[PDB]
Amino acid sequence: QARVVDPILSTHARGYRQSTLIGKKLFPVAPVAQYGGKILTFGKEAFRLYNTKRTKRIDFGYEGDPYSIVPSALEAKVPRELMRDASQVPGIDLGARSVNTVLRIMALAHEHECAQIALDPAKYNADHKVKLVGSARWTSPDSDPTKDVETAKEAIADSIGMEPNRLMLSRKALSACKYHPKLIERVKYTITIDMLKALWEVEEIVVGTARVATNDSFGDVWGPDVWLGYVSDNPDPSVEEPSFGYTYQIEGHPLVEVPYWDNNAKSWIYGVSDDNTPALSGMLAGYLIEDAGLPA
Amino acid sequence: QARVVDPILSTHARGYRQSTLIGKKLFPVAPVAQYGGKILTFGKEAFRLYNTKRTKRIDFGYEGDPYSIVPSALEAKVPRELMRDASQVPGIDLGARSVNTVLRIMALAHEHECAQIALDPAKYNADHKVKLVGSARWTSPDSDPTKDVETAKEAIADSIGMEPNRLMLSRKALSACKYHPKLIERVKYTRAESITIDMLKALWEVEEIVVGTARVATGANDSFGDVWGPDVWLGYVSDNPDPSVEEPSFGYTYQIEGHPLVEVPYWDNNAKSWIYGVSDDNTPALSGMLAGYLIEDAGLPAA
Amino acid sequence: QARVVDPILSTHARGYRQSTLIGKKLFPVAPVAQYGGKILTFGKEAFRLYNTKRAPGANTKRIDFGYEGDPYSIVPSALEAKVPRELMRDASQVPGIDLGARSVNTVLRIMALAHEHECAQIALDPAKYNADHKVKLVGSARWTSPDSDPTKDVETAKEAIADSIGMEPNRLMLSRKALSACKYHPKLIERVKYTRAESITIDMLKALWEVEEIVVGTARVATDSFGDVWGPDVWLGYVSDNPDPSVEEPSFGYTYQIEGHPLVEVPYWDNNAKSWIYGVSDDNTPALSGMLAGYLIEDAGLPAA
Amino acid sequence: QARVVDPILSTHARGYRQSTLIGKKLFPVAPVAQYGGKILTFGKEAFRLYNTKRNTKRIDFGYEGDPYSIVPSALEAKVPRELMRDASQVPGIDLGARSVNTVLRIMALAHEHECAQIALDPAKYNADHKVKLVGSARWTSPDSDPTKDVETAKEAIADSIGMEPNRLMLSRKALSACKYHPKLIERVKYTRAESITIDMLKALWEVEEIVVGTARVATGANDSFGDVWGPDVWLGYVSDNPDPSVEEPSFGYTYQIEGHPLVEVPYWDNNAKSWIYGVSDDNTPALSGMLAGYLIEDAGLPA
Amino acid sequence: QARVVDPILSTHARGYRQSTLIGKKLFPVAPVAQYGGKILTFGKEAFRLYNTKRTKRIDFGYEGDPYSIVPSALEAKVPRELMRDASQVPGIDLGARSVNTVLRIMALAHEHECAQIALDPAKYNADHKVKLVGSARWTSPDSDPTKDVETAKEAIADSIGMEPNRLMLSRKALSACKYHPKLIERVSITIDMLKALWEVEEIVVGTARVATGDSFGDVWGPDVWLGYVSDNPDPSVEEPSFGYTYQIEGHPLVEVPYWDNNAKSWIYGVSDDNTPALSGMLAGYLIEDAGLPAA
Amino acid sequence: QARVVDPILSTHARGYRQSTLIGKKLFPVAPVAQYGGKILTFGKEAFRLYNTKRAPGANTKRIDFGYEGDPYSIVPSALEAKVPRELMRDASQVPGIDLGARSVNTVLRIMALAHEHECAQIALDPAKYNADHKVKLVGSARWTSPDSDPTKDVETAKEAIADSIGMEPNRLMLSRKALSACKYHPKLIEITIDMLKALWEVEEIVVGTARVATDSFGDVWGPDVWLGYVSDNPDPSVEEPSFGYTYQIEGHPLVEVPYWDNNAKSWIYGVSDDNTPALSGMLAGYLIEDAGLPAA
Ligand SMILES: [Cl-]
Repeated sequence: QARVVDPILSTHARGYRQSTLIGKKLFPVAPVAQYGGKILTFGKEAFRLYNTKRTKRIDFGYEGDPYSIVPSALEAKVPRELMRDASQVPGIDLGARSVNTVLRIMALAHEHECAQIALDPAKYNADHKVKLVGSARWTSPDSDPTKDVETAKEAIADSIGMEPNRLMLSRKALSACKYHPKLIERVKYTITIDMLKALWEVEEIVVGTARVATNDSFGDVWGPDVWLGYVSDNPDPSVEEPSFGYTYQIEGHPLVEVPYWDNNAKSWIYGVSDDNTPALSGMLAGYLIEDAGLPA
Repeated sequence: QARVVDPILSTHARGYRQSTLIGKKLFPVAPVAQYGGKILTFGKEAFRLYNTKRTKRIDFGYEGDPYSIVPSALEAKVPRELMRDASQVPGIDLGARSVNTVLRIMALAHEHECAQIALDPAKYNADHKVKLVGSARWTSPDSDPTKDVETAKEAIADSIGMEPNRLMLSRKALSACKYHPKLIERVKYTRAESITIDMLKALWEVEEIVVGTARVATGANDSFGDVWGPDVWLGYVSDNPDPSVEEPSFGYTYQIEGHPLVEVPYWDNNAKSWIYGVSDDNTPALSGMLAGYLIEDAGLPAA
Repeated sequence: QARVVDPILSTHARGYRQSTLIGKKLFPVAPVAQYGGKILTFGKEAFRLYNTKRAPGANTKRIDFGYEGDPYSIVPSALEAKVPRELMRDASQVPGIDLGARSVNTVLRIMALAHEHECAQIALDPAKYNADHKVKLVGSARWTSPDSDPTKDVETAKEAIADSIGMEPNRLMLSRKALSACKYHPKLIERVKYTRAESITIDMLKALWEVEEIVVGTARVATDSFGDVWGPDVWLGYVSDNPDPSVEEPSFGYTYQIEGHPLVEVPYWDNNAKSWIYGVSDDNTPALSGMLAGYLIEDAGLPAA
Repeated sequence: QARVVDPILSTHARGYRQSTLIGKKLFPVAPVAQYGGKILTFGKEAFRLYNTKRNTKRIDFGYEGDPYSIVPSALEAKVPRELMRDASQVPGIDLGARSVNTVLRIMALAHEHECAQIALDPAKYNADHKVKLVGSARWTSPDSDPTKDVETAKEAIADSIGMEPNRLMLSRKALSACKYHPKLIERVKYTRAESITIDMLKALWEVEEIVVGTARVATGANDSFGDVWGPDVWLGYVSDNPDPSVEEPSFGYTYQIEGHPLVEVPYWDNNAKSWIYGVSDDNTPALSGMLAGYLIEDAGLPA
Repeated sequence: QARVVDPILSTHARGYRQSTLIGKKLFPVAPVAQYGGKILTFGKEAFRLYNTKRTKRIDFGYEGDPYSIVPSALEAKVPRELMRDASQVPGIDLGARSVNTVLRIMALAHEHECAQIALDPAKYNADHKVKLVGSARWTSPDSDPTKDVETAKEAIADSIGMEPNRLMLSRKALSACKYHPKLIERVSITIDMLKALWEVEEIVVGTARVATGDSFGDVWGPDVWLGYVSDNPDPSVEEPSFGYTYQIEGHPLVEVPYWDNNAKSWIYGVSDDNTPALSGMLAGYLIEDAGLPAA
Repeated sequence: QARVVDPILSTHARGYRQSTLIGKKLFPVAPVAQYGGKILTFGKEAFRLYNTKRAPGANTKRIDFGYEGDPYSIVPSALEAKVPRELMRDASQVPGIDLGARSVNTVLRIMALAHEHECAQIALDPAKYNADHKVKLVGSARWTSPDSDPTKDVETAKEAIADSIGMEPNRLMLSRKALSACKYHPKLIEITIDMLKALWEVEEIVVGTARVATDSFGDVWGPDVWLGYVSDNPDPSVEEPSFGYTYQIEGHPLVEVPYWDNNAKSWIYGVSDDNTPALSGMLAGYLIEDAGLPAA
């Protein structure tokens, strides 16, 4: 059964944005109906058909690995202490604020899950990954980031007939680019992501900045890696369209329920659901460069 | 016999854009009613009349080669697996996605059809085309892209009395420019930071530069081919925001009035899907050869 | 007798733009009611009065600036837009606005080009200027010669006007040929050397010559060859920047245009032509009202030798 | 007695702009109700209080100073019958608006002049808030130092009112001198600017806005035109408040009757054979805070 | 030429109603543009053609007698005493009430003008009028109002091929009907019962009185009148009917106010230029002196 | 000084009706600006001019009818509507329109009752009428007697008014007592309001039913009968010839924004409806005293 949805707070939830989180630039949010099923997967044949000049009906992918969206609703909370009159249902401003707290938790879970998939070398074939060792690492002046990125572009482009349009630089890999002689060179006759965009001719560069707690210690969610891929720019993402990946999301989510009063907690409680799972759909549309930002 | 059209999805269809595809920049979409007929063609005399200071009624151009629009409707599909309750007609969000799949297929077909016409040297007279060989190719440092483009501009401007306003660089031709030593040394004298299409626009004094990036599957193996080849093309394409096949210009996508159209869905019990018929019947047509100029093989290796 | 106007297509006609035609930049469109009359003319006194501070203690409430000068005549020149039946699935019905709008554009372009030519015909006519408001460049004084001094010619033009009317000219018209002559003119190139630059652009010329707006005369007309509408000339003027142009306000010139034009009439079916026909009216005439606000530099763009 | 107001033409009048006139940049328009009264004046204490951190719930800064007088100075906009197809009918908003613009311009130029008469009068400034440049100190001399003059002006204001000036007025002649000034020409020599611009001077002199006094008005009997803003330079703190109030500390305000400009419904004058619209815009510029201003006389005169 | 019209007050002016005045029930207001001209007149042939089954354009009347619309604008006035602040233009409510006063004056003049035309026996042929004398008068118990009314009905119906749809009873005639033994037998005697009894669509009562040379007189006299008056909700002077009030298109108009410093009042000019015209005599029938004493 | 007005409650106040109160049928509410002034009075000449025909386009362009007569004085008599906190769940907030309107209705009825009484004080004062415009029924002339003739008394009244102003009176006021006397009067029989309307030919009959405690109560309209010409104008104006008007300050009734009274523990709305009934045209009225009193 559906819960009673608060449409104003649900609309607010849908407009929630976290600009420094980049998971959705690799795994765009696309609607599905089933909590369990199979990832519609795009191999060499799917990308080839996708870009074959054109049988009135069109399917590109095949049923691949199973997926599982785990129901993971949380409860937003407006404590009575923030209200003049706690006997009444909270206003939309307090309700919305409480909801942003849970959406941010769900946003950070999502980011981490996106990183765990895109940066898993086990997902890629030999031609779509490298692991930089010693002086090949971007922290060494003897390395060649541009060569590494051009190899990455050719691999994808040759596999799927399209140029990759997203490059993810981890915080560490970007830092390295900022000290690299072969990249500093370019600054003299012009370091920013915009410079690297033009240099490497990739539509969009995203930086993996998010960190996560791992006693007094934080770890980079996106590691020391660099990743490139073709991610559909469709403003209406569809799990059926050939692309590197999608966030499989239950249609209509995020949803915020009408609040109920919890007398133990002395709070108004809003159920918030945003049931989703990132899924790697088209491996040949991705390329992983491990350990670029580690010390040489 | 017409179909029951879905106005909301048809409106959505009319707003679909594929910004990396450039065929519509050489062949703007203009409305026609007849599926077969003759291309309204613009020769030397049509362009001369067009630009003659002035009959209460105005006609340019003549009935030229035949055109044929092939009815090519596809069927968008929403599978029941993507619906919580498939017994109901799908919502606009799911129907819209299904429609986009078929519009993209049509968009790529259109792209290829445009290239097949614009880049056919048999469509141009000798003064409106060149074929670059060896060190004349833009991949050679001895080549002169700027001179090739100026010659192109002059040929068209001299023929129709208007400056060409659209320059098509294939991906390979653009890459050559980016490594060309003569062009690289122009950058310091501009506010550009590198060889971008914005700088080349200013350097060559052409209103708009479009890059032919599309690739399609070719052969029975694993290869993809550049839709726009290694070529460069320049032309006068009307900037009219309401394109009309009757107005002198290089070319048009002759398109059935009202298209694209999306029909209301029907349930297909064998496919277990809701099906939306999608129509966008059109054909690119070259109307004004003198408004175009083809530079073949610019982006191929010098040796 | 009025016609039955189609308000939607009339609104569409009023939004019609031709960005490369510059005639309206010298002769802004301003409404009149009469097809025949006298051009409201602005001489030295008019411009002086225009920039005279209101007299304290005066009881006068109203002000005119110009005088009735030379006659003008707007020739009724309505054309007929046509939507052929072959463009329609069902020609028995009135065409949709998309087809009607397109048919109207055709005739508006014809009118636009005729306007362009009439503007050039007036502004570039040396007979309309007094000797202090024109020059004719000969030989090495022509801008195609490295020995010429475009900057000096233009500063002389600016001074002539500003001294006459007490305002800086704000419009500079460079013909295509005169602009070409400037692109690599050695004096101009040397002047911008320190900025790291190898050719001259409009924006550079605006800053160098301190003119609000530079417009380029690019239009050509068939003469098997084409002639430049704006010839090899350069022109400077004070053209009012008023967003609601008025024939009564001191300025170099105006396009006297019947109020409400352009108008598009409801279509009729023409069985002979097998077409729906929309009458289109845009009755106008460019008029030079203020010679002292203009300056003509003839032959700047002609070869020196 | 009130006159019957035309609200559409009144709204039009309120939107009227003259971008090359700068008086309102020194004397922003602020509403009053009384045609005569005392200028609400801001001395050193006023500005101290204005920026002092907080038994009085109410806030007042100024004191009653010299009298002001707004002189009723309505004009009549005129639409002649020759401009109308049918003069028996009240003119359309397009003809009425145009006729109104004519009188608003007249009132705009008068205002511009009155502003200059106040702001540029050295008798209104104490010794620390003015300078008169003579000989080689003038900005036309290569031996002068505009930057030093401008910094001295800034410091004088900042030390008086605790705030930096945010407006710098360069007369036409002073700006021209700056373009030919060897100290400044050297600064442009390091950039890619073709000329010395007000944007560079803003950054160089660190003033929020530079406004240029270009307006000229007929002078004497013959053919002369004089610069409204003379050869001078002026600096000041002028309130940026998008809804200006005469009670708020500022160098100056244009005291203006509430609701003005107002356009009246027209009447037909059978003598003039015209439709007549009464236009009222009763105002007077007022110097409210001399300590927030600074006058540099004769900067643009020959050395 | 024109003044500035106040559209709000002009709109108010056009909705002005005086329900006890009946002139517009005989002479419906129809628009014209000319202040002088000829009355589009409907004779026997006009009414025949009007009701003939049926080259592409339709006209029925002939140019008859001249008419003249006399410009007769008045000035509505709001005195300063009625305002808290008379320096300001008056509110719409004050303005509107000042205008109602001039409209009533014009309404009473129109009422008299209508009666002057409709009740003039010189304007009817012998078959379209009667003069009741002695015991034929409705004040007499020996009179027969029903016979008089049926005779009137037949006269019009046989002339124009349509039943008359308006009966004007003067106050005096109505009073006589209320006392008449024949009508009393058919029963209170009201207009609704006489409507059904005489089978006329609408009965209107002429109650208006005006000042006379030093008392008052009934505008509609002691008379009774019947006619065919077009029920058209958009009256047109070209449509066969008994009469029309020829009125300048767009009237009544209220002008924007001006301040009169001599009167110390705001003045609104009010125009409602019109004239009643009898266009179709065969569509009317006059019964004179019904309501006068038998002796 | 003006007060801050509540426009919603002021509009509500303007729609207030007391259908059993008839004072406004004799003294229609008409706007004035001055609290003190002179009554615009209509004598024989005013009514004569009012029904004089003005031909188009005669010399006179402006139309006045009355003369300045007796002084009038409107006494400022604002009251305070009250919403007590006991009627509110949360008294800390401004009351809703439902509670405010109810509080305002209370004060408007008080004002309505005072008006009714003032109207009767003026209309039923025989000292305000000339001898041709009044009668005092004594003994068997009283309508309580079977020997009386109500119809003759009413026709006499109609003729006196019509003869004086050239218009028939359109209002007849029957006191409760006089109406009761009519219902079983034998001459009338050989009775309802609609019956008497038709019988006596008067446009509208109004019945004076209001009472006041004086453990007894007094009829506001006494045992009297009154007749008059009262303007039917839907926008009454004090400048238009008529028997009477209620001179009322323009804009009234007005309700002010509420204020919290901490001593009364109530929200208070100032309500103002400053008015005074005024007899402007005596010749347009006629008084029949003592019609409904016992014959013995
Ligand atoms: Cl680029």
